[PDB]
Order: sequence, then structure tokens, then C-alpha cells
Amino acid sequence: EVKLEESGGGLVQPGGSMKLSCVASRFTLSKYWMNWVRQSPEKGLEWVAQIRLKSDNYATHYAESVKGRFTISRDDSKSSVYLQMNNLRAEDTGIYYCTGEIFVNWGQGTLVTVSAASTKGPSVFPLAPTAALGCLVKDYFPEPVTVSWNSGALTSGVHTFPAVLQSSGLYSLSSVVTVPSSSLGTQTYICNVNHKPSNTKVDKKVEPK
Amino acid sequence: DIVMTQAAPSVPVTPGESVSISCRSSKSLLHSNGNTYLYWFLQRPGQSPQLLIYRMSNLASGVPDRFSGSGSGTAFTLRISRVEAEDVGVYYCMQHLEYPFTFGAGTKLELKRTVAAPSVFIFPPSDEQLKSGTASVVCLLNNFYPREAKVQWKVDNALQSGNSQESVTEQDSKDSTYSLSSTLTLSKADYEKHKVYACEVTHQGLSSPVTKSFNRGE
Amino acid sequence: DGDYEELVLALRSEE
Ligand SMILES: [Zn+2]
Ligand SMILES: [Zn+2]
Ligand SMILES: [Zn+2]
Ligand SMILES: [Zn+2]
Ligand SMILES: [Zn+2]
Repeated sequence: EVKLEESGGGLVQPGGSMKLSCVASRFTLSKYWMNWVRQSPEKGLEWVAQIRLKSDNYATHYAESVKGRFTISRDDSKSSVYLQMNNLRAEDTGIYYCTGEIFVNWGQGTLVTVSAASTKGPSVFPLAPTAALGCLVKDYFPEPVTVSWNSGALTSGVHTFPAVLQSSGLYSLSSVVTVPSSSLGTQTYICNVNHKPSNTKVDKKVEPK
Repeated sequence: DIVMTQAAPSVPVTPGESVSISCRSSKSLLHSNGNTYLYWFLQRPGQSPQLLIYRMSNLASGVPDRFSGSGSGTAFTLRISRVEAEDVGVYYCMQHLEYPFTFGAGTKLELKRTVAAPSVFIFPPSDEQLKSGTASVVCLLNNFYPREAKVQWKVDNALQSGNSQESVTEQDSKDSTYSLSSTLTLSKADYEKHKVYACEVTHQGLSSPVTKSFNRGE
Repeated sequence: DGDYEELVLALRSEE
């Protein structure tokens, strides 16, 4: 029933600034200390900052890697807490979660990507042929991309793979599905791709060559 | 500067059997009470962490009673009596005795299952891609266990090295198997200088290494 | 409900 919801992440230049928000529903925020926690493949889960209550004079505590650059704050009347991130470093890339005092309630997390690289939308290529079909989603930045099949009706034999970073700095991803050989050239197969950072939306039928 | 050490990066478990996950702290987490300031979390794939245990041994509300936590000062153990598929994910410990709060690196729980050989497929570069200037050849290894698999790219039978990348799915919910994609990338110019493209797969389930190939023609 | 608040208050011990 309690819900925390963070927003504000995205792609930002090194040395730039960004402010994250976290809004609480069904939860009297003023009564609880609040924390930010971030996650990356590089360092796992890292506690970032904490803010206590009004009667604690809103006392704060910060991780060393972040002291002097991040400011956590709260506005109880807006049922929100914030993390102002300045002089952003590439090391600050990751998923940022807000959490309650005892770490039972977590938000869904918002993805912060610090890079000088510009956005680029991907190319989508077929993988045509029990048989296996796929779509290749090459050359995009930053993460994430979204792949579905038959507008979401085909969910069974689907395997969408983790993105791999290429030597070029661009990501690539394959999504593949297994279907019987007796539907090829009949039950049309279509992969639906979204790369929201580039506003790229592409549909692509997959048919036996 | 309290360091939290989770020795095992992963642990395999037969469904319905027990498992223990260990964590160590460089310093005692006993606060001047009977309180040990230690949390255990489970992060199921693609989800936020969720609390299993607080104060070292207390189950948080809604956590199944097959979880328990124990420990003495600097060494801690999370136990699952009978592992369900609900329980697959990454287990983290965390101390909040001192600022900065610190997490262990996580222990991933993997299900055991019977050996299962991969189904191997090969996909040539699409004509639409060839027009761009580069060729991506894709090899798929579908639904196999255990994760250990060797993919060998051969172009005109010459073993390939340095021009391919692999990506593995997470353990599948239904059948507990893995899947893997290996992509071979080449310029269109060098791709059209060769005929036979082969993907050779080695796996404990295979009697002998399996190869799926094609010629640029058909 | 007040269960959650009661739990958090019982665990808080800033001293
Ligand atoms: Zn206080
Ligand atoms: Zn359950
Ligand atoms: Zn599969
Ligand atoms: Zn060559
Ligand atoms: Zn105390």
C-alpha cells in the first residue's frame, strides 16, 4: 500500500547537475527518516544520503564519495524528498532509489547516466529462419531499449538478451523467439522496438527469406 | 569504513532443499543492547531490493517463514529451509551500525536442474544491414543448463578471436535453463570475402561439439 | 494504520 516513486533521472553531461525527486503516497512522510541508495554493476548497492525529521533539524548524513556535491532535502507538505546532484561524475551513473527509514519501502528507481556521449537511436535488423526468429537492435545510446513481439501477444518462447556495450561506446541487443516451423510464412511475426531517449519507435516484420 | 564481505558470489540449490548464505563484517555489529544492526535483502531480477530480515534475525512482515537469520557479532547467516522459485535473486547484507551504511557485494541464488543441451541456431547478416557497411552474424544457444558453454566462431574454418561478444539471459522462470547469444561483427567487405560461417558449441549436455553454419549464397 | 510507525519508532535509537 505504501508507495515511493522517484523521478528525474536521465542522461547528463559530466560536471553537470541534476535533481531527483521522490514522492510518497499512503505514507505520512514527516514521521520517517529517508535515504537515497544507488546501484551500479561497478559497485553494487551504495548508500548515498540520509535525512532525519524536522525536529532533528533535518540532520543529514552523506557518503564520502558524494559529500560536497549532493544535497538531500525533504518537503513534508509535498510528501517528497529530493537529491540535488551537482558536479556529476561518471562514477555517479546508476539506478537511484529512495527508501524509508528501515529500508522496507523502496521506490522503483530512476536511472542516472553521466556521459559526454550524445543520444543515438538504434537500427533494427531481422533474424529470419521448431524454428527461431529474432530482431537485432544495434548501435544505440544510452540505455534502455524496449522489445516486444506481436504487440505483446507473443510472450511464450521469447528471450530478449542483456545489452552489450560495444567498443564504439554504443549498445547492441538481440531479442529472439522460438516458434514451430509450420507457422513460417503465415502467422506474421513482428518485433516492436522503443528507444525512448531518442524518440525512436520502429516495427519490423520477420519473414523467411 | 565497515566492510561487509559476502564470500560466495553465487550458490546453486536443488529446489525444495535448504541453503545458507554467509556474510562477514570487519567489525562487530552489536550495538550496546542485544541489537545487531544488520539487514538482509533479496533483489529479484529487474526489481527493487526488498527487506527480508532486520536486527540480524527478525523476519520482516510478509516474508515467508522459511527464511531465518542468525549470527554472532561479525559472522552472519541467512538460511532458506526449502528453496522455492520465488527465492531466485541476489541476497545482500547491510550494516547500519555506522555511517556510511555499507552493503555486501551480493550472493546470487541459482537453481539446480538436470543437464540440458542447447539448441543452436545461426543467423546470417541481413541484407539491410549489409548495405550499411557492417555484418553481424548471430549464434543462439537456447534453453540449456548448466551455464557453462563454449562458443567457437569459425569463418572458412579459421578459429575466430576478439571479434565476438556474448550475452546470457537470467535463469528462466519456467524451466530453470539459460540462453545465450554470441554476435560476430565484421565489415561488410571482409564478410563478403568468405563463404562458410560456422558456430561451434561445446556443452556438458552435448555428446560431441555441435556446429551450425551457412554459406553466403543460399 | 499505526503498525509501521510503531515498528520504526521501536527500532529508532539515535541516542
Ligand atoms: Zn534527533
Ligand atoms: Zn510466496
Ligand atoms: Zn528459449
Ligand atoms: Zn577475412
Ligand atoms: Zn541504543
